[PDB]
Parts: sequence; C-alpha cells; structure tokens
Amino acid sequence: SNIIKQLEQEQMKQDVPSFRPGDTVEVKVWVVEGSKKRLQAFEGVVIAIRNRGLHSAFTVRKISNGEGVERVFQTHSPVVDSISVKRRGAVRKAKLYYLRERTGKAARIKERLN
Amino acid sequence: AVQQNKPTRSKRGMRRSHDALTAVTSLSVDKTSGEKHLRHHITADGYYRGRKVIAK
Amino acid sequence: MRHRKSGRQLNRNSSHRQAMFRNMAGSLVRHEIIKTTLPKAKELRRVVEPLITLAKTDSVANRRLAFARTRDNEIVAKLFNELGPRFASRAGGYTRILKCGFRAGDNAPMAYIELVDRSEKAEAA
Amino acid sequence: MIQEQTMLNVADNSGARRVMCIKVLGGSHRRYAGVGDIIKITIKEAIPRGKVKKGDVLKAVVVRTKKGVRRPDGSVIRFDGNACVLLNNNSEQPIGTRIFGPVTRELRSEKFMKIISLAPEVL
Amino acid sequence: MIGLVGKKVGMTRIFTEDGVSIPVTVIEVEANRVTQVKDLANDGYRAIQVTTGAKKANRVTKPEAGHFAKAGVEAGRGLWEFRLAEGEEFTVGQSISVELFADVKKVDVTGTSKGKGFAGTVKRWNFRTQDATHGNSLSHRVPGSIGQNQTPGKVFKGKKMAGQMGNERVTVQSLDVVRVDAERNLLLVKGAVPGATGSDLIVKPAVKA
RNA sequence: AGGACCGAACCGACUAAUGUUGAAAAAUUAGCGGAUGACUUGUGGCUGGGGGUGAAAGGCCAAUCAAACCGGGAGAUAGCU
RNA sequence: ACACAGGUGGUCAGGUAGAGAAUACCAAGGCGCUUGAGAGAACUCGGGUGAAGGAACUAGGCAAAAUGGUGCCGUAACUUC
RNA sequence: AAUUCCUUGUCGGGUAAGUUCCGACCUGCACGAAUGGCGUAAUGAUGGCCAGGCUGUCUCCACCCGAGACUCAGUGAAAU
RNA sequence: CGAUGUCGGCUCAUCACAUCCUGGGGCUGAAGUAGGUCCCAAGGGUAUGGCUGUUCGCCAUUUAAAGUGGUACGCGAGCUGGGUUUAGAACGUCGUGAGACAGUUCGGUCCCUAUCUGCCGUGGGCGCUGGAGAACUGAGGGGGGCUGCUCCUAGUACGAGAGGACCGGAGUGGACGCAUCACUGGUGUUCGGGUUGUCAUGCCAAUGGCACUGCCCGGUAGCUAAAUGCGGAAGAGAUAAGUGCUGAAAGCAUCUAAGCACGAAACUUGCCCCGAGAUGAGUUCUCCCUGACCCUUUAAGGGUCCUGAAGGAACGUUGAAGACGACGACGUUGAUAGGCCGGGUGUGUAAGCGCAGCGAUGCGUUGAGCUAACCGGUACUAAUGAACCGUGAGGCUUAACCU
Ligand SMILES: Nc1nc2[nH]cnc2c(=O)[nH]1
Ligand SMILES: [Mg+2]
Ligand SMILES: [Mg+2]
Ligand SMILES: [Mg+2]
Ligand SMILES: [Mg+2]
Ligand SMILES: [Mg+2]
Ligand SMILES: [Mg+2]
Ligand SMILES: [Mg+2]
Ligand SMILES: [Mg+2]
Ligand SMILES: [Mg+2]
Ligand SMILES: [Mg+2]
Ligand SMILES: [Mg+2]
Ligand SMILES: [Mg+2]
Ligand SMILES: [Mg+2]
Ligand SMILES: [Mg+2]
Ligand SMILES: [Mg+2]
Ligand SMILES: [Mg+2]
Ligand SMILES: [Mg+2]
Ligand SMILES: [Mg+2]
Ligand SMILES: [Mg+2]
Ligand SMILES: [Mg+2]
Ligand SMILES: [Mg+2]
Ligand SMILES: [Mg+2]
Ligand SMILES: [Mg+2]
Ligand SMILES: [Mg+2]
Ligand SMILES: [Mg+2]
Ligand SMILES: [Mg+2]
Ligand SMILES: [Mg+2]
Ligand SMILES: [Mg+2]
Ligand SMILES: [Mg+2]
Ligand SMILES: [Mg+2]
Ligand SMILES: [Mg+2]
Ligand SMILES: [Mg+2]
Ligand SMILES: [Mg+2]
Ligand SMILES: [Mg+2]
Ligand SMILES: [Mg+2]
Ligand SMILES: [Mg+2]
Ligand SMILES: [Mg+2]
Ligand SMILES: [Mg+2]
Ligand SMILES: [Mg+2]
Ligand SMILES: [Mg+2]
Ligand SMILES: [Mg+2]
Ligand SMILES: [Mg+2]
Ligand SMILES: [Mg+2]
Ligand SMILES: [Mg+2]
Ligand SMILES: [Mg+2]
Repeated sequence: SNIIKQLEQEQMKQDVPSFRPGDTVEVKVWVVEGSKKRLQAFEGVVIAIRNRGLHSAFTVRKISNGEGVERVFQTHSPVVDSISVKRRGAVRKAKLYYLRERTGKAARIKERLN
Repeated sequence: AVQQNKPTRSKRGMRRSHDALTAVTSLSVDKTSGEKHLRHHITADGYYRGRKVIAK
Repeated sequence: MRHRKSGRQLNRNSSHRQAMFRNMAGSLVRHEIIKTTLPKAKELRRVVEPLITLAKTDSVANRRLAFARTRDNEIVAKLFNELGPRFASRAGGYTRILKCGFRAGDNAPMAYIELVDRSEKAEAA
Repeated sequence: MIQEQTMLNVADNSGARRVMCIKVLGGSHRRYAGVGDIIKITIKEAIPRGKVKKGDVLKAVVVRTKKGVRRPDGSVIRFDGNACVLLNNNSEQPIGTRIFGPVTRELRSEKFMKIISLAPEVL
Repeated sequence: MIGLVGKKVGMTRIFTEDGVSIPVTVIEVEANRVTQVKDLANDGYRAIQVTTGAKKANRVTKPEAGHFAKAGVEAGRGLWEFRLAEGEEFTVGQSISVELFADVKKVDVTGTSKGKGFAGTVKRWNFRTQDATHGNSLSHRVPGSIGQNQTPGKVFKGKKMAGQMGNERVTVQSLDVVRVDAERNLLLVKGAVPGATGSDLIVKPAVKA
C-alpha cells in the first residue's frame, strides 16, 4: 500500500493537463509504422474518465467513416505522448455513454465558455 | 427414502455421542456488588467491572 | 461469499432495515439508553454516531440532512442543541454497548446501548 | 468476439453487405474470432452486380469488432460494429479491391498487407 | 538453491520505456533469519529453517521462545524449511535477504489461495448447467448423474462433487522476476500469485525453464 | 343494430413455474378466453338407479358412476392366494 | 376434519392522478397475517442487472425479453363489400 | 393428402446444409360427391412452416436482492 | 408379475482395446510430399450445425482426429417427456356391428424430507506409553500428461518436372487446467444523481414514505470472465514392437543359447497437492512438572489430603477463514472491530443567499455538497484482574557407557 503507493507515484506523469468529460481532446500516441516510429493523432470526445492514480484512464470517442471508434487510454502509459484540449464541452454527467445512440447533429455538445 | 431396517438403540446412542451440553465455566463475581455474572456481561442489578452502570 | 463486506442483513430487506434503524436511532437519542439484540446494537452505532458527528456543526444544511436521516425534529433538535455540544471534543465513540441477558421468549442475546456521558435527567424527560 | 450466427458488415467493395459467420476457423471447439482471425461465412445480402452473390459460401478476415483489441500498455480500441473483408476460399486473399472504414495494425501480416494499404485509416 | 518467505502486498504495474505494461505482484521479503540448520548426521537430511517478521512476545509460547533463543534470533511470525543442495551451506542466526533472487530469472510462488467456502460443482469443477427452462424441475446447477447402475452399484472415489474450494496450498510456476530491491524489502514478479493481500508466500527459484 | 370490437367486476380455464407427507383430496403466481348473451347469478321447485339428466365427454346424479348410496338375501360363490 | 392462501348471494362508493368500479398513492376504518434470534455456504424457490454474440437452445422460441396511451398523417393481397 | 405402405417418392423453391414446410407431378398400397366433393372472406388460448423485433433459450455463465437451506431457543411429525 | 419404469436427449461419467488422432516400428506395387497394410502402444485428446422424437443416417462447415465397444442396449428416489401401452377425436383400411390396425393424425398429471452402503467436504474422540509446542522425514494416495500452424535448416535431400522432406532448432495459437483482480469490463436493492404519480413533514423552499430498488443514468470495495499470469515439458531409469554387435549349439549361417548396444505420448521417476491412524502411529529442536497419608484381596491396586505447570481451552473484539465445528489476527505492555481525522473514489456544481428573467429556469458563490465494504492515521467505545481442562518426574527386560 505505502509500498505500492510509492511504486506507483514514481511512475506517474507530472504534467497531465486538466480535461473533463465532454471536452474535445487530441491525444498524440507513439506508434510503430511498419519500420518507422512516429506520433499519430487521435482526436475525439472524452466520454469517460477513470481517476485511479497510476491506473487512471479515459475513453475518447470519434467518428471514422460513418462509424464510431472508441479508444481507452491508460493516462500514464509512455505510449501516450501528450494530451491537449481542443474545445471545452458542457455536460452534466461524468459518463457520456448516451452519445453512443446519437449521431451527427444529435451528438453535438455545447461549449463551456467560462 | 426411508430405512429398510430399524436402527438400534445402540446406534441412536452413538448418534447422540456429541449432544451433551457444556457447563458454563466462566462466571465471575462483581467486586463491588458481589453478584455472579457471565464474563463481559453486566450483573442483574446492573453492575459491571465494579461500577453501577445501569440504574435497574 | 462475503469478503470485505459490511452491513448486517438482519433477515430484512433494505428499506425495512433503514426504517428500523431510523426509529431505533431516535429511541437512543431520546432516551439515551435502550436495550435491543446485540447485533442490532452493534449495527446501530454506525447510524447514531454519524448523526452525532454531524450535529457537531450547527447549520441549516446539517439540520436538514439530519432531518432527512431521522425525520423527527425533536431528535434533530436534541442532536444539535444537546448532543453536539456534549460530544464537541470527543473523537468518536459516543455510544457504549453493555451486554446483558438472553431474552426469555426466544433466547436472543441482548445488550444495552447507551450514550457515553449519559444524562439521567434527560432520560426521565 | 464473433461466433456462429453472428452477423457482420462488410468493409470492402466485394458487393456483399451482410454476412453470417458459419464457422470460426483455426481449431477444434474454437469459440470466437476477433480482429485478424479468419471465418467461414455465408452471404445474406449482396448488391445486384458485384463479385459475389447471396448464398455464396466463403471466408473472411475480421477487421473491426465491438469487443475491440487490447494493446500492450493495457489500452483498448473498440468499434461500433463488427466488419470483415471477404477472402477467396482457397487463396485466402481479398476478393474486393478497396477497403472501407478504419482497420488495426494487428492485420500487419504478410497475408493482409494489402488490406492495411487500402484502408482509409489504420489504428 | 534455497527459497525465501515473504508477504503478498498486492498487484500493480510497471510501464516500460516502449509501451509495455507489466502486471506485477508486489512481494515483501524481509530478511529471513536462519533458526536451525539440519544435517545428515543429526537429522537425516540437509536443510535450513528460517523465520521472518516479528511476533508479539505475549503470543510467543515458551516452547517457541526456547527454540528461538537457541538460535540467537528474535521471534518471527512462523518457521519454514528450505532444502539444501550439495555445496549449499548456512549457519544458525545468519540473515538471508531478497538479493538472493538478484540473478534468478524466474521463480515459483506458493501461497494459500483465497477461500470460496463450500462450492457447488459448477464453480468448483466447471460442470455445465442443465436447462434453465424447457421443463427443468429443480435441477439447474445440480450435478446430474453420479454413477452408472447396478454395476458397479457404487460411486467411485475421486468423483467430482461439491465441497470446500480454495484456502489451500497452490504453487504457481515460472513467474518472471521483474525487480529485486533489498533496501525496500521488495520482489516484483510478473503476474498473479496465490493468496489474499497480507498472507504468507514462499518464493523459490523455478524448478523448470 | 349486432350470439359486434377493446377492456374491470362476473363467468371460464389455453401455457408455464411452484406445490405434490401441499397453504389446497385439484390450488397459488404470471400470463389467457367470454364479458348485451345460445350470458351470468340468488331463493324455491321438478326429474331417481337399467332410472334421471346430457350443445354427447360414457359426462354428471353429495370428494372413485360402463349402472349411486344405505339396509337386507349374506357366512353369495371363490377347482384361487 | 385445522384459528386451512380455497368456496360463499346482496348493499355502500371519500381525495389526487385516471376513460374507468383498471391502476398507484392516501382519507374514514381496519391491519402487520400466533414460533422467534442470528448467520449471509452449496442447492432450491421468487426477483433485479449483464460484456460480445443473438434461437447457435429445444421435440417446439417452453420460459424469458419485447410491444403496449391519445391525437393526427397513412395503410397491401383478398373479400361474402 | 388429418388418407401414400414402398417413402426422406421425384422435380422445383426456401437454407451454408430442410425426414418438417410451400408449389408441382400422378405410380390414388388404400380420395370422391349430404357416410357429402372441391373451394371459400371472416373467425380461432386449433395443427404445420417461414421472417423482423426481442432477448440468459443458448455459447457460458457472473454479480446482486429477498424466502428456505445452516446455527441457537420453544413446539414437534411422516413413510418404513 | 404382494411392480426390476421403456426409446432418445440433457447432466455426469467409468472401463476394455479389436487404436480415430498424436508416439514407435516391419513390409510396400515406399523417389520426395502423401498413402496402403501389419506390429507395438490405452498417456492424453477425440466438432458445431440443417432435417427428423430419433439412436443412426444423409447433408453443410470445421478438426490433428471427429474411434469401436462394455457399464440394467451406464445414468428418471439426477432432469426432460419429443417417440412409445390408457381414457377425447378424426382419416385411410377391415368389420353387419360393438369395435380393430404391428397405419397415420391433433390433444393428453413423471411422487418420494436419504436410515444403511457409497461418494464429496468438514469436525469431535481416543491412541501413538509423563505431558506439551513447533518444524519435518516421506511409506502410501491423488492430480497432470492433448495438439495446430508458421519460420530457420532449405526451395536444401529427393525429383524429368510439378512439388518437396527426414534429423534438429525458434516462435505463435486452439482446447483444457489453476491462480488472480493490477489492467479491460459485468455486477454492485449499503454511494451519488435525474425523473413520473401520490402522501406526508403547517406552508414556500428543502426533504422523506410508497408505487419491481417506482422507473432510470452512473458507480466504491468485494465477487467475477469475456480480463491476464502461469502450466502440460525437458531430463533420467527399465522396457514394447522393432534394429543391431559378438556367438556357438549346427566347421557356415544365426539379435540369443552365454555375453553386449539401442529402442515409444504406455511403466518407474522427474512437476503439483494430500500425506506418520505409515497402530510398522517415525525424526529433529524447544518447553513443563521435584509434598505427604490411608486401606484391602499387595499390584502397572484403590482412595484421601496438599499441588495444578508447560500448554490447551474459555470469554470478548474479530478476519480476503467459514454452513456449524475448524483455521488465522487481536484483547489496554492494545489498531481486533466500530467510531473519529485526513486522503482517495464515485457522483457531478448541495443548501442557503445574491444577481438576471413576467415565468419555467439560468448564472455566481462552486468542481459544490454527499460519499459503503477502500488507503494512511487515531485508544473515543468495546475487547476484566480472574476462574475450566491438563498434573506432581513417568513400566519391565536386555544391551552399551557411567557409578
Ligand atoms: N483477556 C485476555 N487477554 C489475552 N491476551 C492473550 N491471551 C489472552 C486471554 O486469554 N485473555
Ligand atoms: Mg429467520
Ligand atoms: Mg420499496
Ligand atoms: Mg442514503
Ligand atoms: Mg509449515
Ligand atoms: Mg472466503
Ligand atoms: Mg448447456
Ligand atoms: Mg413437477
Ligand atoms: Mg426451476
Ligand atoms: Mg436410477
Ligand atoms: Mg459389490
Ligand atoms: Mg360480444
Ligand atoms: Mg389466473
Ligand atoms: Mg373482451
Ligand atoms: Mg337449486
Ligand atoms: Mg342364500
Ligand atoms: Mg365370504
Ligand atoms: Mg393463523
Ligand atoms: Mg380462511
Ligand atoms: Mg384496486
Ligand atoms: Mg447479454
Ligand atoms: Mg449490450
Ligand atoms: Mg438482431
Ligand atoms: Mg435449431
Ligand atoms: Mg441442437
Ligand atoms: Mg411464450
Ligand atoms: Mg415479460
Ligand atoms: Mg431455421
Ligand atoms: Mg404439398
Ligand atoms: Mg370460440
Ligand atoms: Mg439468500
Ligand atoms: Mg430446533
Ligand atoms: Mg417386494
Ligand atoms: Mg493392440
Ligand atoms: Mg490383412
Ligand atoms: Mg483413452
Ligand atoms: Mg479427415
Ligand atoms: Mg439404458
Ligand atoms: Mg422426479
Ligand atoms: Mg407405432
Ligand atoms: Mg522413501
Ligand atoms: Mg414545494
Ligand atoms: Mg501433515
Ligand atoms: Mg449554479
Ligand atoms: Mg471522508
Ligand atoms: Mg505425588
């Protein structure tokens, strides 16, 4: 516990920016592209956050080619290179699972602006 | 399902070989009231570990 | 299995337990000593002591919160006027269980549970 | 996580639109196929003048599933539905000539290199 | 090679430079103190007996205390033996730390598995359930037939039936050693090991490859 | 208007689980059909055993009806056990 | 046969919501059903939620799940209209 | 065929695959005209077959809430 | 025949071997790849569906394979009830008829609280020779034992070509098994929120009860699989069929008579679990007990007074231990449980007040308030000073040391 807490926080990123459910987020991820290693962008809406120290995670949801793609990131993974908020969204819930039944015009999210 | 044969009085007694009660071995005497009582329980006049803890 | 779980089921369903401890928690606050089965007395601490803790800070919201958990304005009034101040500086453990007999009618193990610094005047009034 | 009776959309221009999985290939009593796995399918709907027809029996590789794929740091990539790419029964090479929607790098096989090149997006 | 005694702390993960997440059981391994050396002449076999931990004086019986006093070590929470190899040698009162595993690639880990109480055949033996509907009467998780007929006219020993599950010794083999650190009393192994947080573990270098 | 439609009471009894030394010698729960009609129901009456009654199932006729129940012939007879 | 979840004709008809004598919550009134206390195993009964799949179950979609209101738009073969 | 033994007849349709189903043939073991023949809209807690939706029916079972089961106290059976 | 329930399915199996796959081998009309046939081999493994009550069978698609048989054609006091022996009804056929069919068709009650054996678990007792606490030894028992594909060797050997290996090594999967909850998720009627009808708390505002947790959206701990770790082995011994060496009987030959070398997933080990009631009750370390008397049938005798240890148990607070027992932790020289403090987590900006708006409502105070089983702390509450069991130096014989 202390031992574990101590093992876990020496592995934790220090500069995770603040973001919240409904925000539009761009995550830059390290990938091996054939024989290259590059950053690849993945942009979408944060529909779920799991706050849990080192095991923190978050689910980003986007539309590719008419169909939805959801990516669960482990926030502290070295695979995740950076996170940046592209727009601040206004929602009430913590978990936006209802957006999965919505498409295009129905799935929009107002801007927070404050 | 029921017996094909009548069990014996011997068998009945074996079955019961674990039925005996245990006498309480842990009575104490309250040092103020002089009453007997189960350990860690109050006495009938409401004393415990020497203090009158319950008026009744 | 039951690993690491709290809460006694008491051969009741969830809404009955809650009404019951709501009544029983008022009984203890009003009379300052009651007798009940040992297991109910032990569950009860977990309901009455957070009420007393709450009452250590007098505010409309804390009164209403306590009202919602007791639905009896005599009890919330005593919590905040008398019991909060009695226990102002006691870090928990506002109640005490005294084990006593076995109930005649069904042999249930019984106990008294009382407010620690008990007022016999309050008890009779 | 595809099994017998499962229905899949189709991520190519083979002309198929809806296919049913009638066998998970690759082992006795094998239960599920996932991204990268080959299935046997029957075609339940196809367009009018495509490369295949309703009722044709063939193979396909799964390229998107709802159950998703795990990556090595613990991550998950999930898709809103199950899709596959039709494969010749014998050569197990793609019937279609184009691929639609995103695919995953789990396909990077000698065998499925053509599918990732054609894919609009690779995750 | 000898093994060591430890405590299961819990699981967590190590992230690697290139994106792998290794799940690790955290095992606490304090110095093991040697409380008796057994040899051929005196015992018929070769072994060390060790303790680790600390124990409450008022809980140390006199027999126990004489045994510890004899070795010149303070009481520990228990005693465990590890067989010796030819050339393996130790001395009473010697301290053995977790650095013993510094260059051991894999270890076997023994623990007492969590207790699931009285378990039915579905959970204990993966039996399959009979029909939930289709007229089934009172027989969904029940076991089915437990035998044949007149021949043999009996149920066979070993028959898989319901009963106590877990709370037993279980050894999980060939777990990778992910980290050893004596200054913190730590050993990290890859994967899950038996037992609940808190319970004792025996760690030995892997008997296999 | 209607042996009309949906649907409570009321009448019935298609399915399933439970129960089967039952809560019950035929039920209970969830569903089901009829519900202005060849409907349903109270009180009283009439039909009697080779007889009644039967939109007919040998159905019903006081908790077992291809011949009710009680008493009698009666200790029928029993080359069977 | 029981202080038995059964059977038993008529009368009365409060408030809110509601088409309603359905249904939910209440009033007047009546009750908590005459063994209780703990525990929180298998298994049984009765329920709630369920990843991916969706009849692959089975004699059979048995059981579940689902549908479910009002208003308006709209509605095929066939037909004794 | 509520009728067909041979019989899962044969041919066609549906299914990836259909001893059932639908359509057709006629070789009707053993249909047929008030012992009514052949049709027939509507009706049907009627029999067979198909599809959409739906789902713990199933792959394959998990967790949970309650009544028993288990323990204590009182009463206290049964078949054999 | 004063009753031994029938086909098929489901669940659960267990044995044989005349072996389906995998393993070893002889012959081949065996070039290789792939086959055929016989011998050895029972360690493990040995398909889902369409039709039909089907078993079977045909068919579709898998697989290394989809084995053959015994077990009351295994298995209804374990389930089903589709087939098939009741009563209803109809068709064909037969019969004057009642009726009949071993023809077909629609419909059609499956009871039993386990005494004994057996089996799965779990305790109590006594024993093991004074008693006690641990740690062991390991006789015996159980578990496990499956296999695809790809790559290197090598486009090599072989082959006209097409194709395409043995031996050996690497990797990655299918099914199966155990463990675990860190991750991904399910659940989470004990957490937070939204909301419909109604009733109450005097009313506003705020709340609470009931309606499946009223209906829902999320979700902590725990439990858990679909989640993610790990496993089957290598090695060794002795072998099977089989291959040989040396070698006479039998001047030669001959694997065999003497002698000698090999040889498989079977056997014995090696791996995992139980295990000294292993009454053949074993070993090691440690701990504890150092008073008298009486009586008879005088003996391993019976009793009395005084003693009462080590330990065990009891009581209490309890546990990721548990039906009960058991097992683990703790009992003030104290974190055992509850509370309490701080944190995390979940929910998602409480109440009150102020501002804006005619109002619904919005905004600010405010990531607010609330927050279970969680983490880190804390003696506030409860874990009593003490009594119960267990004794008081432990038999005879012989040997070896020592007196
Ligand atoms: N009260 C009490 N405390 C203890 N601490 C250790 N053992 C005991 C015991 O038996 N009783
Ligand atoms: Mg009870
Ligand atoms: Mg309720
Ligand atoms: Mg609450
Ligand atoms: Mg040990
Ligand atoms: Mg347990
Ligand atoms: Mg099944
Ligand atoms: Mg029944
Ligand atoms: Mg049932
Ligand atoms: Mg039987
Ligand atoms: Mg016998
Ligand atoms: Mg009508
Ligand atoms: Mg009904
Ligand atoms: Mg009607
Ligand atoms: Mg009458
Ligand atoms: Mg006469
Ligand atoms: Mg007579
Ligand atoms: Mg009564
Ligand atoms: Mg009554
Ligand atoms: Mg009503
Ligand atoms: Mg589901
Ligand atoms: Mg879903
Ligand atoms: Mg669907
Ligand atoms: Mg089917
Ligand atoms: Mg089937
Ligand atoms: Mg139904
Ligand atoms: Mg329903
Ligand atoms: Mg079908
Ligand atoms: Mg036809
Ligand atoms: Mg009708
Ligand atoms: Mg329960
Ligand atoms: Mg009793
Ligand atoms: Mg008999
Ligand atoms: Mg053989
Ligand atoms: Mg031959
Ligand atoms: Mg076998
Ligand atoms: Mg084959
Ligand atoms: Mg049979
Ligand atoms: Mg039965
Ligand atoms: Mg027949
Ligand atoms: Mg030995
Ligand atoms: Mg209001
Ligand atoms: Mg042992
Ligand atoms: Mg606000
Ligand atoms: Mg807090
Ligand atoms: Mg003496």
